[PDB]
Amino acid sequence: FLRNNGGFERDGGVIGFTSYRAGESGVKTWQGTVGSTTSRNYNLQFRDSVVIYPVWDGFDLGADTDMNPELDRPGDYPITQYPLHQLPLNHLIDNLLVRGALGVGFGMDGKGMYVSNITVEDCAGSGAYLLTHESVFTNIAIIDTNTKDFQANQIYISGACRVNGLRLIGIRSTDGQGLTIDAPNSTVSGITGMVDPSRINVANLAEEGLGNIRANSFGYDSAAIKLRIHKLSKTLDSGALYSHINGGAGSGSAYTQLTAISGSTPDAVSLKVNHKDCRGAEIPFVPDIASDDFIKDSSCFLPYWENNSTSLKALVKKPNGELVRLTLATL
Amino acid sequence: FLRNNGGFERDGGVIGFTSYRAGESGVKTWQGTVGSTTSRNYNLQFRDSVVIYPVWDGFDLGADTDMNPELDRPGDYPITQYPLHQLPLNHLIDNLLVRGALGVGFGMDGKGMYVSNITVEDCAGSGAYLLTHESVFTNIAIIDTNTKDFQANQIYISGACRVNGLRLIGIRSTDGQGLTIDAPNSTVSGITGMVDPSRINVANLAEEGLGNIRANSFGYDSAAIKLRIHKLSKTLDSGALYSHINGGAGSGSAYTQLTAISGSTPDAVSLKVNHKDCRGAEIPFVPDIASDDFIKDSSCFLPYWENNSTSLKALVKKPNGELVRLTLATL
Repeated sequence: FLRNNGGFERDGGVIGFTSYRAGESGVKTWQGTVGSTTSRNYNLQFRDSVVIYPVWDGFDLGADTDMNPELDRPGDYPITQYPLHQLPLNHLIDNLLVRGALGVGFGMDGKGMYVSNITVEDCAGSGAYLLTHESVFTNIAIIDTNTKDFQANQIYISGACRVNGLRLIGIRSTDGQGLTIDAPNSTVSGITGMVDPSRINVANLAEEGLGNIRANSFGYDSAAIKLRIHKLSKTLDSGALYSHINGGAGSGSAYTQLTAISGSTPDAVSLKVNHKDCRGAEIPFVPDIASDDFIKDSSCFLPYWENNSTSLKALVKKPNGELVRLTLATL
Repeated sequence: FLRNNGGFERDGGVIGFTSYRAGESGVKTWQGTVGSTTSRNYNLQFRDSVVIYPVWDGFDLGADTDMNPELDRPGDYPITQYPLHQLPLNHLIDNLLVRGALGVGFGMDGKGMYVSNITVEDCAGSGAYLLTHESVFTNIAIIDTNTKDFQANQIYISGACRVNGLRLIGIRSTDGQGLTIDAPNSTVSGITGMVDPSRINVANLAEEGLGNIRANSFGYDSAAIKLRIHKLSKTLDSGALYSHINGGAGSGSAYTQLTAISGSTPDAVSLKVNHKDCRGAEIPFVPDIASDDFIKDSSCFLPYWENNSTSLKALVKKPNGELVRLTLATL
């Protein structure tokens, strides 16, 4: 479509399509200002369209090129009103499919756009790239893409875009690993799959709506709900609840660890209960004399070891907030 | 559809359709008995249908709404046989898209209904008001609905329904009561989005399908997994597991603390592990003399403070089940 406005109705579009081996794109709404007039499209309905094996983009639902158009866009909202790669088109997008693409499978720009049910798979190059800023998306699936490893993304967002539901990873993807998702400025939720936390780079990731947590071990002999901060490192946990079986499996006895990472070695400091079926608490202590900056908690005591006296002592921070050293254990 | 029964064949329906500005509902099965004879519809197939900008619902798939609250319902089963908002309509419901609704975008009633793949986005009013009872709603995306706050929530369920998967939180979210989902009689599992627990009012919220999982934090200097009971208080935790970085980020050492609520003030009493790189556990104690109702666990000991002695003393409940007060540490 070249310079089509479906107006109020949203009349015009394509429902049902297949394209094989386009030299450009199978389904396109053209971008930039062509000549002194606009080629940009508005208000079109796109459902059940398919473009397989494109040389470049499979789908282009954009309206703005990488280079800026002439100022105060003709026939459209100005460049001042909406910066580059922002301008509402109000296209409706559902049920797209791409297989095998040398180029990208999917790409668009705009602001105020609403997108659902995008599927791209199998791809030699990228599954997805976006130019979008401040757009909404749902239910994106990028599987297997970059088989022959020709870009290092599989999905990219440049925006502040808010997205829910992302499922990833074929048999073998990413580039040899180098971010499935690079979108450091976008808030994305619903990221799940066999994707690694070192394949994820986003601005914020959380999913706090989930109920009571239950973890099931399959392919593992340990059960954990790990906590990881990615400013700490994306390969180092910041804490975890570990449960490891004492003795062989089926014993019915296991120890639960409340752990904190130290020195970049996980389970360096562990508070264990029922450790090797003791039925007691194995509590760590400082291997050297306790410092005054190792305790900040009123009405708590930090046990420490004194090698010199061969006795376990406690640095007690009272509810008075003052420090006093007591002898905790001596034979 | 006025008085259409597709029978066991499931004939009739709407497939491959786009509707714009209906003064009632774009695709509508008429509610209850209208006219001398029934207008209620059974066994119709709705797939790949789009309703853009309906005044009310885009898909009104009910048939038992506001008509005949009395003992007999004409051309239909009595209200004694099936309560109001319950009928075995058995419509085939998959792949439906609603956008632009001024009011509620989706509504239906019935029992034994199985609903899948419903995406309602960019609506001025609510995404769904579900008058269904004993119906299953699978793969539901309610994103950026109730953005003018006519209603009080993005999605409402009056009855008890089973919702497997949900996606909440768009680029804007509700503030008409600030409840993202108010559906206090429905049991919802798998809520996706960064929606706060206090903004979720549901009958039962639990997960039992998740495996061994890792929590990922981005844009946060802490990873928090919080344990919250909303009978206790909606906005206050009953316990939480925090992991905060020791010193600056990238250290590779982070202290994990286990917190509990006391006095209605969260993180009042905590047990810290690896507190400021000490590799020892902080053991809290009672700021006053321990009570004999505080500890009731055989083979456990509760430390307590006595100010005049300036010495730790621990009330020990022996494995004999008898209490003895021994001095834990001496000055």
